[PDB]
Amino acid sequence: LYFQSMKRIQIIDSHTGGEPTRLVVSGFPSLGSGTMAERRDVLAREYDRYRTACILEPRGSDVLVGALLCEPVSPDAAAGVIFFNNSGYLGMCGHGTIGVVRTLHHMGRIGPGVHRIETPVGTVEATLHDDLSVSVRNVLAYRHAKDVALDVPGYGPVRGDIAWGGNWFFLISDHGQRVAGDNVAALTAYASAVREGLERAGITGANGGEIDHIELFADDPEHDSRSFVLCPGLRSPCGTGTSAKLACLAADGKLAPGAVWRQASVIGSVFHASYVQAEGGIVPTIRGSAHLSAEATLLIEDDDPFRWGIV
Amino acid sequence: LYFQSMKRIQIIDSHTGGEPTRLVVSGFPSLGSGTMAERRDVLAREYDRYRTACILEPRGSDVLVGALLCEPVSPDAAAGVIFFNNSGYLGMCGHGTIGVVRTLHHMGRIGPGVHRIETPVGTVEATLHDDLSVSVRNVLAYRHAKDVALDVPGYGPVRGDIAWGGNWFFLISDHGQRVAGDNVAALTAYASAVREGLERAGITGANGGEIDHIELFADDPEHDSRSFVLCPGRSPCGTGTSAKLACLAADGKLAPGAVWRQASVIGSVFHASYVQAEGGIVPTIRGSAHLSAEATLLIEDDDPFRWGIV
Ligand SMILES: O=C([O-])c1ccc[nH]1
Ligand SMILES: O=C([O-])c1ccc[nH]1
Repeated sequence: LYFQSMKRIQIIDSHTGGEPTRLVVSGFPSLGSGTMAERRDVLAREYDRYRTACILEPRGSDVLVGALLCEPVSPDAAAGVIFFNNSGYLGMCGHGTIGVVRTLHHMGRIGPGVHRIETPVGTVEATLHDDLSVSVRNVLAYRHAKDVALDVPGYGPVRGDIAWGGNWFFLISDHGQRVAGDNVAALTAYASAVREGLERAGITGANGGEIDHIELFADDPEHDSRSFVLCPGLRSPCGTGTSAKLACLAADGKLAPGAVWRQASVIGSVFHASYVQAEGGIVPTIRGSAHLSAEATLLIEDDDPFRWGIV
Repeated sequence: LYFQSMKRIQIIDSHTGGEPTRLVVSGFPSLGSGTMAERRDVLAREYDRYRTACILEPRGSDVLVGALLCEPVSPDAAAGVIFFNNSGYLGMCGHGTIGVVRTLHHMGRIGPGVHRIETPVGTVEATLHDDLSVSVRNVLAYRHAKDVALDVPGYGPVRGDIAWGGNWFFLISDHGQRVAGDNVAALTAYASAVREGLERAGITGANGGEIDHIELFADDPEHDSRSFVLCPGRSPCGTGTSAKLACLAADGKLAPGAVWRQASVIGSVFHASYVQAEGGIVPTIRGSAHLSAEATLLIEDDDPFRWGIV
């Protein structure tokens, strides 16, 4: 009676280098048995309130990426997923997939090895390593423009690359900033000023793509690079910028196909990557670690005005 | 072996008018059997990492208030609670107590009625109503200053009251804004400019207290008032009912025991009364908390942010 006064959605939360992913294990309505793309179309049209319940406050946050677990079409896939966020439905998500694969191991569904995950944009290949880190083959990445110059209000001129790695990035090495975990405020201020400069100048990705991620790179004594990424807003989910960086290295002849590249973030998260050439860019494979944060049942009470999230 | 590679903390999340509260049911270390204040001291000194695990990202957020459930000292109390947030440990929390009491009902520990909750700053009285809303007796509230004149940058002059209701509020009726749910951007910009003007002018609460909550009021066809509160930042906020009551009382606009009804721009409704006390009023505020989640927080030995991202 009271029990029946609220819906239940079972979830498992993880984070990959501090970016959160929420895997919905059960509690969404049936979306039929077509491809992930077709199931996503049903979810988006018939049951979008379930996305908002899971992602929006008070149950989630604007930086949260969600993934709905689905039984895949092919029996040789470990799972099917549909990714979503506070704005809508996504295609592929790199750091999210690391979370998903780690979570599937936590649930006891898979052991170390190669696994295929169905998505609305195609089947993703991933390797679960013995240490439970995951190598994920991401979408096609490429550099749109090299050494694009602008004046950063309050700081001065800089050049950077415009690159696509599932998100539009402006990538800068010669920024004069100290890239370290104890300097995030100064870095954030710099990168925000950069994004504003791009706006003012009307600098975009291909087809007017909004460059909403800024990445600052620096030498590092232990890795090939130390980076800081500024995420959309001051809000939407954040990439780590590894794929975009690889596309620039590849285009400049600094890194061959197959060569291993190692990047660390200012908060200490480490990523190892390689790429293979493809038509119109590179296909990068990125290894990273996700950690578990919670198992939960979200509760959606009939009389809660924000039961489907606060909009 | 795998199971033992991580700590588990059982929590229940609720929200009262969109403001979230996290009740920690189990998984913190023992804090002894002293008073709530003595247990708080042990927690703050020995086990503060447990607070950060719960409140900080990735498991929590800056606006989250936490509450650790403890076995009370008095057998006349339903529970004991230690409130905390991202910056540290709190005393009493009105909207948080609404969540706690609703949550105790969800756990099957209490039925509708009057209950006492021990806190580090004293025993709070609350009524759980049949509809599962809760009336909480809050801390002493009072008005510090009446009709303070202020130049709002980019807007022009206003009068406001400075009042304490668990927090320092600047309360304004003559703001010239439309106080409605679909107009939060403009309301936010205006309230921000107000707070900035308070800073510039050196206007504070008693003992130089920082005025970090701005509340804009307006007439409402269904209620005594419609309000918009600008919260600090980011960190949690109250909804300014107690502070408003204190000004109403001081102006002879609302008698002790008379019922006042206030709606927020997002639609949350609070009913309230007060009784006179030494140095101000003791308000009792009724509101509704809804359940958000039941969860087991997981703290892996190898996760670098296992105790929160600091
Ligand atoms: O930086 C990236 O593109 C990435 C892929 C998976 C995790 N990060
Ligand atoms: O002062 C308030 O807004 C309040 C709400 C719930 C308890 N106190």
